[PDB]
Amino acid sequence: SHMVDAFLGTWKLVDSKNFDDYMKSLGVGFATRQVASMTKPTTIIEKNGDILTLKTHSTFKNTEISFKLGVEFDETTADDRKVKSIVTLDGGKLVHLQKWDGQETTLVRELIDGKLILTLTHGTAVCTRTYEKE
Ligand SMILES: CCCCCCCCCCCCCC(=O)O
Ligand code: NI
Repeated sequence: SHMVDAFLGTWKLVDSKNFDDYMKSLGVGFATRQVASMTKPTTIIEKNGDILTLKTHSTFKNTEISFKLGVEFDETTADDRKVKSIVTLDGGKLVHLQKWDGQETTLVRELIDGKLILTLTHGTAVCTRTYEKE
């Protein structure tokens, strides 16, 4: 299909709200939170055959996940959590669910009014990061 085509490309952060709150919720220490809060990472979304790849590149930490929609995969997050993940795409919302230690967090990407909105949710901690395509 072509459902993912609109997401493919290079995206740069233009705005962020409550990232600190989301990070601390995850157990990320103060020193790391300051450094992470200063960065403007670039996420690169790409497709190869049936497999999607999502790279996050910054002057601080770099990560990369590869997955097929609806298929579980192992992931080591930037804050070093070893999680089991699953990514699905429904109604144009790319939903990434991470599960570890009996708890979970979601990372949701949607294209709205010319921006990519990434909503990060861990319990009542909800962060919104805004990206724009290059
Ligand atoms: C670049 C973030 C450095 C600090 C690592 C904190 C890890 C929090 C989970 C990953 C958050 C990534 C959000 C995003 O892609 O913009
Ligand atoms: Ni296409």
